[PDB]
Amino acid sequence: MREIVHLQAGQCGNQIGAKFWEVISDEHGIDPTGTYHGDSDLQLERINVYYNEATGGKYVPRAVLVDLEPGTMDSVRSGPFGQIFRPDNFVFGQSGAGNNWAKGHYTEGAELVDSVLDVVRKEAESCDCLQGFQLTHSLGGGTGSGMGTLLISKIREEYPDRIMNTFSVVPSPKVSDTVVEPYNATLSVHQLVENTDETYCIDNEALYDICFRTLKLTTPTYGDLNHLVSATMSGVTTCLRFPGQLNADLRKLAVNMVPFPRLHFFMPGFAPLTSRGSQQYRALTVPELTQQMFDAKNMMAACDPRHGRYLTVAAVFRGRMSMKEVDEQMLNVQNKNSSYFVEWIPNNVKTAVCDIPPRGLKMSATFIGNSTAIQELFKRISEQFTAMFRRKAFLHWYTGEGMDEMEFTEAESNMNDLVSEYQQYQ
Amino acid sequence: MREIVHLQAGQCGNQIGAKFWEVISDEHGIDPTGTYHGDSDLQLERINVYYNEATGGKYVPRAVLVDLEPGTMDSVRSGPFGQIFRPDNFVFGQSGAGNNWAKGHYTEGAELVDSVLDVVRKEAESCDCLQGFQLTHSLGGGTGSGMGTLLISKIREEYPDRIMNTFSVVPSPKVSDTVVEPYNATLSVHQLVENTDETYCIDNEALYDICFRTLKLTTPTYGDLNHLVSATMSGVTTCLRFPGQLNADLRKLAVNMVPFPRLHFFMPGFAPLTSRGSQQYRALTVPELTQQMFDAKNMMAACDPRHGRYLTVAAVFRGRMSMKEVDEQMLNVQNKNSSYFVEWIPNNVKTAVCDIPPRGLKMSATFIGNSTAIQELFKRISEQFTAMFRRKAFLHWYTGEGMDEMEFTEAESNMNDLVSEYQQYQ
Amino acid sequence: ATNYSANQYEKAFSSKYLQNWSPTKPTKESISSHEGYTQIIANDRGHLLPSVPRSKANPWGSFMGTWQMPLKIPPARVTLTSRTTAGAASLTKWIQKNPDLLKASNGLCPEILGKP
Amino acid sequence: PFLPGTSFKDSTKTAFHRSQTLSYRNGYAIVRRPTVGIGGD
Amino acid sequence: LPLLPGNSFNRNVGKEKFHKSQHWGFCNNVMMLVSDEKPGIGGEPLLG
Amino acid sequence: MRECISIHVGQAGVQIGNACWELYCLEHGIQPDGQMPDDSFNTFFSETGAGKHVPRAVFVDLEPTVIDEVRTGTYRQLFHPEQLITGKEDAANNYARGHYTIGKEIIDLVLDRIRKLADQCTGLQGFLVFHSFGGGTGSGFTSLLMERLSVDYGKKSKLEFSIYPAPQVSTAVVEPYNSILTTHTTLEHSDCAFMVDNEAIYDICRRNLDIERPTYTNLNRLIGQIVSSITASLRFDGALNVDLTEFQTNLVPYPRIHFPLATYAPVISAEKAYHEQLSVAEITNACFEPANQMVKCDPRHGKYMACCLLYRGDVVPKDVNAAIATIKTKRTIQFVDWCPTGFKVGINYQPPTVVPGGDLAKVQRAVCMLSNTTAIAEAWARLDHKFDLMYAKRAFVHWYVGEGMEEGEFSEAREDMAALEKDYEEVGVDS
Ligand SMILES: Nc1nc2c(ncn2[C@@H]2O[C@H](COP(=O)(O)OP(=O)(O)OP(=O)(O)O)[C@@H](O)[C@H]2O)c(=O)[nH]1
Ligand SMILES: Nc1nc2c(ncn2[C@@H]2O[C@H](COP(=O)(O)OP(=O)(O)O)[C@@H](O)[C@H]2O)c(=O)[nH]1
Ligand SMILES: Nc1nc2c(ncn2[C@@H]2O[C@H](COP(=O)(O)OP(=O)(O)O)[C@@H](O)[C@H]2O)c(=O)[nH]1
Ligand SMILES: [Mg+2]
Repeated sequence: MREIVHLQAGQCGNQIGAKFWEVISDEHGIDPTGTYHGDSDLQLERINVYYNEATGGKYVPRAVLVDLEPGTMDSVRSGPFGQIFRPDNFVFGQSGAGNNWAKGHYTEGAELVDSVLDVVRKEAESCDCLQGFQLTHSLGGGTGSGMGTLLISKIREEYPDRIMNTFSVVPSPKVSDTVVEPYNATLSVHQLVENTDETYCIDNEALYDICFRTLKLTTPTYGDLNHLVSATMSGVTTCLRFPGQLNADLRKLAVNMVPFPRLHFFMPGFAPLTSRGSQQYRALTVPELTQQMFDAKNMMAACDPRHGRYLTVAAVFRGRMSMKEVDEQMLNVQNKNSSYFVEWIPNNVKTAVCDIPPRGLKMSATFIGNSTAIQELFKRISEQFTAMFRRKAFLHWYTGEGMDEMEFTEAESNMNDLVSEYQQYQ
Repeated sequence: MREIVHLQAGQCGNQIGAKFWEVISDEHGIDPTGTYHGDSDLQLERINVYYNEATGGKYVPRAVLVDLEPGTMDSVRSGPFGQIFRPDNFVFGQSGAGNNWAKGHYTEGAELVDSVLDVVRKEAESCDCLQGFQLTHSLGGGTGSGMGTLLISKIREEYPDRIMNTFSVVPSPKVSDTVVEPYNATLSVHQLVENTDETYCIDNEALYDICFRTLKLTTPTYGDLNHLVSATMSGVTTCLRFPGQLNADLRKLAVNMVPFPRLHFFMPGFAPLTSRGSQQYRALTVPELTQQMFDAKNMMAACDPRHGRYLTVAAVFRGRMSMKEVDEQMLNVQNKNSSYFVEWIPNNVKTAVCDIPPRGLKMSATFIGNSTAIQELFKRISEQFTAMFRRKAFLHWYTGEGMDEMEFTEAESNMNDLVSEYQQYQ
Repeated sequence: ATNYSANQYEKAFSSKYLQNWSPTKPTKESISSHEGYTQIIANDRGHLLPSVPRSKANPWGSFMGTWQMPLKIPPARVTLTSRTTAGAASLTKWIQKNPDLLKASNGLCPEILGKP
Repeated sequence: PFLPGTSFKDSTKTAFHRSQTLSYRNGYAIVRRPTVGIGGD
Repeated sequence: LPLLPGNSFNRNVGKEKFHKSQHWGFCNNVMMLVSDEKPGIGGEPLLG
Repeated sequence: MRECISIHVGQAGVQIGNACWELYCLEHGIQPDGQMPDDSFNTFFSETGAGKHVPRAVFVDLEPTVIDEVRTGTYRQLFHPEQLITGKEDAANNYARGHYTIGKEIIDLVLDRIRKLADQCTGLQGFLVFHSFGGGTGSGFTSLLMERLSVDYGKKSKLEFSIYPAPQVSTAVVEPYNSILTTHTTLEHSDCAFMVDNEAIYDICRRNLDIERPTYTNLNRLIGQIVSSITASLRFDGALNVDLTEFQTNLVPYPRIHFPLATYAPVISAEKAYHEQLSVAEITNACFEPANQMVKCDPRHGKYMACCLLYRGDVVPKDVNAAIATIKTKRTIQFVDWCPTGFKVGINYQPPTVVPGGDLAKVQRAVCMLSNTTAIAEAWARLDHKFDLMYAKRAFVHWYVGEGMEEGEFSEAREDMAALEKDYEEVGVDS
């Protein structure tokens, strides 16, 4: 009954949003035409969270699609689930950013934010009790990171007492897609720390590790990569849509999960991921879920928690599930791992259980983790940022849009202050 | 019992009046022959408002058509519904105007009003209790705005205690169909200030923009533009012909808007305009219908209400529905936009309901609004009238027709005071 | 002469939205409010009165043809970000050297941004 | 079911032409109904 | 299509001969319809 | 609606465009009559409602003997009649003739036609200009073309494809004079400028495609495949798109650094295509190989300072990342210290198409690399050497002075890129 308004920005944000709306529609039994074709009654008890009513029992998603290049727009519309989105929700300009945060934030994205804020207000004021907003974008590009942070800074001023989740694809450690990526990522993280309630870091190299070692696939296309993260997003908010024995929505998690307002950078992970051959040799049981959940291989970011300390841990279980084994297993890992957990907070683990499992699966779980080990992601792109900035390179494409050179110095000084307060809370 | 005498003027008035009489003939069930072929008795309850009685059960409209050239009257008669009008109601002339306001008001217009007043008086004396008059014309020409204000002046003296509504097409900021259109507009507005009960401002920018942004028509014809106006001007007076829960006469819609006699310029709008291919997605409820009324993109005048303050608002509804679901929405828009509604008066939204909806539709509404954004239209005309009158441009088409230059200084000095008086109430 | 914004449909009537990729004539965002009537400043034929100030520009226009443009046309994208204090000075001097091209009706208008 | 490993389909395709269902006409952004899919299908 | 705003189409998609009859004119200095037997636009009769 | 205007100036630009537009018609299924037997063609062709398609390109030249083959050849009906601009007398291997005397009477008509194609476009990505440095029209009239296009259009992308003068073999004597004086105009009025030279493509066709004697017909096909590989992300659906604005930003770090190198891989005959597999790793090391460069310069002396990879066909992103991780660990390949992430990738689905009579084979996957190096500094030390060696005794200068330019431009054009040569080492020295 507490609605969530979905926001997509950029090419990556629309390719991750198309698969996200495919897995939710399959979960609630919504066919690509728009009607409902299911077998249970609990699917329609809480469906207004993501869907709006229409004439004749048709359901439309509560999502907006923003991109400076309408090239990804046509691929989404021509897909298997492209006729379910509202045709007025597509917002698009004429010229792309071209992997430039300056163009996406100040020059090209400035005349499109007013046109898209009308549609955001139209979807938000039609909700009786709006829970909050949700944004899918990547820091890899110019319109996902450029006007994605512009939309964040206008939403926070208009709706201050709300919640807002960001699923940001932070740059890869080994091979990066963009040469000017340290400029786009440093200037966007600085915009994220004062204007976001919860942030999740998703790494493509971590997604490559899952599909190669844990899942044992040979052709991991981007559809298979986007299916893993869409399962995480549905599993985070499963207590809102489906009844359970211990319920926990987004505000319930973030209170237990964020000790200080500068500590909102999490790391997700999906528990029941098995290979084809390994399926015949494994029984799904509660210790098996909590053993694969805490594994550093399974986690969806390029930071090893063995090098750091677990600050706070969240777990959201699904399916008809016991309670003693749930409490026993996440106590045993805390007692065994005496050094990986901080000592000035007792019982770092927060528990939530949902009753309805995903289709074809008996049990499932989702992991949210706050660690000091995520600061090595920030240090890696900060040293690359300072390596490019000393020689004054690649930034005549930045100061030629009006931006001064003092913005980079304050963006790094905020970022070195951000890594320095992760260290003394370790 | 209460009858409305319709008046047309000019090329624009004749092509907007032929479409209006076609729409309300279909609303009341009148064939192009002139007889009655309908479905329900309640279409004969109040049919004398717009029709007369003839021998053999024929219904003729109570309208008069004036022009200086029979070229538009040739096209009206040859049209689809041109055979219903009385052949004696056509009052034409021998010589054209030329978008010369001086020609239509002084030289040729003096010899035609004594023939027009012979016809409108015959249509007015037959009514037992006449309600009011209507006038549809354009301010960009020499016939609708030149001769049409003589009918404004002369009818007012003969029938002082009557309500006079004008549907005036104000000049456009970017179309500019006439070079001398600020000369005709300034002199016509100066007459409409003290000699007109209600004024409805219609702009061709807003008529084009509504039909593209909302209705999504690739090729709009002027017949389609007239249909939007005809649906609006038939929904304003819908309570006189159909019985409802809370009726509203034209006098009812005059009392609850204008607080002072010099402030009667309005901004129309029509609610249920839905897209051609998006009626599958939309949900037809009065909260969705209300937010389409108050949207600034649905206005029929090229002036943003956000730049000014809402003085008073009328909202006449149509269709069978509930009353608290209407009154709650009027309360909600007032208590959320405290900066757009004027502070020295509360309760500035008047609401009304009619029972019978338009044909093929469930619910409908018509927005009328007194705003301070009308001063933006007048000050845009004033700066174009000043810039052309400084350099004595096109004055030999006016001074040679028998008027002094002091009248040009009078009209702007009346209108500059009107702009300044609108500003002090904001 | 002067364009005027529709103030809600202005996005629909911009240059690149109407498929015109060259730089634009400006748009009057705000409107000044006058008061009273206006004094008349010209003759019946269109001559200006002896007492009104007159601009000293060309009464026919400032269009510059093919054979009248400078031989070394300065560029339209000028950023002095990573250049030396002598090279950037040379570029801005080359920009300043021809005032005729900057104020013309065609008018290549460079935007000098940054510091060396 | 709907799992990452299980979800795969054979790609029996040759042409990957991209349609233009979102465009601009006059001064407005038009949303054409998709009358054809990817590759003229 | 019950005459809703936007639910109408032109009748001149491929028509030619867009003439117009002079229905209205002067005869002996009084205003009359000079002839009832005049065609509509291109020569077609006017609805009976 | 992502449309690009092609400019083909000079004999080289026209003859490149004959093979390039032959490739485009087969790629979208267009007969030479201009009609059909999807709207992916909309970026190059304009739909006339009768069913005809008209390219959005102009063919401009100063002599009639190169375009009158087009007006009578097998594509005489596809092209618009008024898009083939023809002069009367050529520049005759001169810069001053093509700049001050002969380039100015046609610059009215060329900018008239470009304005009409720009009005037709609903979204414009940039202009593609094809010319050769050693010619007369490509030297002179293109300098006016970029200078006037900056006046009319402010910040629109100007991608350029140039036939760079080969080091040891060339077909002109005053060719270094023509090529010094085009840099000075194109430093500030050009956005990006890929270079190829005819000598390096001669070595590629001799060793790889087992053909001994190529002509200009089967070198223009190789150039057409490179232009098709760049634009294929705009045309066809891909898993990761790249626009024209992207690698403009990604290859130019400084205002004087806009000279990237274009290479293509694999390029093999049909007999060897049976016998070699073509994996993603095997095609990503061929473009890095100095023997497969399409510019006659060894990048081992220099260092890679930006890169761009464009992939076509059956390609998997996982094997792309494994290939790039492999090429980063080679000590022969050297990058600058201020560019740690020096790569940019793009993926398209549709494999390259084959034309009848072509020398290439039907291959499922291919790559096109745009690499910016420091090793051009030796390619300008040589070209400044041979310009100097004939400027010392002031040879052929009475031909340039007598057409409308003074002697001071020669000292200006030499001094400007001499300072640029000190600029390349200044960027190249690590911290
Ligand atoms: N790669 C390639 N280069 C060509 C081709 N045709 C001509 N060229 C180049 O063009 C140069 C000679 O200049 P042209 O283009 O023929 O002549 P121009 O540019 O029109 O100038 P003018 O000689 O004055 O007419 C040679 O050095 C060649 O490298 C071609 O088909 N392919
Ligand atoms: N996980 C995932 N990542 C993607 C997908 N598509 C693109 N990306 C990533 O997004 C980055 C480039 O983003 P980009 O398209 O330039 O963003 P934009 O320009 O703002 O639209 C690359 O590093 C890709 O790895 C996808 O479908 N899934
Ligand atoms: N909305 C609308 N405006 C019209 C129509 N016909 C004409 N106009 C407007 O009327 C103006 C010209 O009016 P004109 O013919 O000179 O009026 P007249 O001289 O009084 O007959 C133009 O600016 C048009 O925009 C119509 O059918 N609908
Ligand atoms: Mg030539």
